[PDB]
Amino acid sequence: QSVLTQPPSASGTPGLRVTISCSGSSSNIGSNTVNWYQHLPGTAPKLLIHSNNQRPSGVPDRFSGSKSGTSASLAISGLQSEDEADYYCAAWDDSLNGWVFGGGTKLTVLGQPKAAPSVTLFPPSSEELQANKATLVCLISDFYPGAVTVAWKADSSPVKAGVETTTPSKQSNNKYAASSYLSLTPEQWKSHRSYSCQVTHEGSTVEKTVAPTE
Amino acid sequence: VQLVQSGAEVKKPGSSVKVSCKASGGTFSNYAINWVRQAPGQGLEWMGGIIPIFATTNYAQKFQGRVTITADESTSTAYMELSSLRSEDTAVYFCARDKHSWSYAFDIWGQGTMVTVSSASTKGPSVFPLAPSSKSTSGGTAALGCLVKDYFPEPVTVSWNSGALTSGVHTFPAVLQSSGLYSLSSVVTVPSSSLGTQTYICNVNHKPSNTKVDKKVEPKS
Repeated sequence: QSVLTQPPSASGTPGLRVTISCSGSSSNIGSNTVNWYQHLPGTAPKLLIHSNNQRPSGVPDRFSGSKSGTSASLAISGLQSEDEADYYCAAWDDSLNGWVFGGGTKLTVLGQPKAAPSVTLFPPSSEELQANKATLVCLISDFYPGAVTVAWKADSSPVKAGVETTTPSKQSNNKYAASSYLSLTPEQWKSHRSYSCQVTHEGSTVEKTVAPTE
Repeated sequence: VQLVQSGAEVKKPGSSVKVSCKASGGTFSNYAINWVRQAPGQGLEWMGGIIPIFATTNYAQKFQGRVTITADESTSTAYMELSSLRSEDTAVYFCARDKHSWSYAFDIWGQGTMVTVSSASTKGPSVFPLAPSSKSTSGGTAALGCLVKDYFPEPVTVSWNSGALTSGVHTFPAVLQSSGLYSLSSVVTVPSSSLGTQTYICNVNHKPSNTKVDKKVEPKS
């Protein structure tokens, strides 16, 4: 666990304000300055605020920092979609004689329109079946918000065994993609009339069905 | 001044890894180099630091003599060595330079180095064609692709028709299976009218296993 406490999530409206808090103790925030970093996994963290409230050159005046007692806060005004990222506070800790980071806060900017997932389901290839395996591939794309649940069916019966699903990943167009794989034996594949992949997003379901080729 | 880190590492549990960080267009001067990691779905975690000119080091208590940080002033390169690797050590490792006038803030960061710790062994993928199927009948569109199955470690690259086909290509992030192996799929959205005449070949490269595979994707028959 992180020695500085931050809320795991925060959300704000485009053009408005959001505040991200950081709570510490007398040995860290109570005695030392606080720095803030913005991070998008896949790129290095970027310094936003140093020495409690100083902006490095290139950081817009929309970002401000403050410190009071054993707590610090980052305020973001005129929220832009580009501000969606993880925000971390950090301070030197005198008792540990080292740096401490907060657990980070994931900031969501509430502007974005909802988008239903596009679903493609592929049956096993004849080549894979000849190799004594059978993989059904369910590809899910262009959905927003970035969360889906996947349900597989053998004819009409639910199937939980042999299912591997990815976490959603942000696409170039800021919508999300995910995929789900169902591993079967050639016997199980050939024994049913069909298999289906059911994707549920914001309560609404999109289904695709595939069947063996005789 | 930029910080350039060494490439991705793939290690077995119990082994040791050494990551480098080279100052480019500058030196370490009297600044410190700090090491910070981020495990998947976790926050930033400080590991330790060094002030190269004074040879003083500081380490995070949670790493009890597992981390060693060193530097050589001659080539302006700092190193982090993490021993007795465990699955929990899989993470991106960053180096960063501190700035004393900015209350020791980390103003310059390296690009990061991915370290994967796994009991899996290198394996080239099995590539299977995904025969064209209807996508939109009204739009006259079809989806076809390739399944890149059971490989280790990441990454793989997929191209179509030796890079001549880019429009409508979507290569999905890989799934990491309970087996310890990865699988991904690459799908192309094409016109259904072209299927009887246009050739579709997926080219799969897996440099860690020195594997290069081509797979023709033809209409179902």
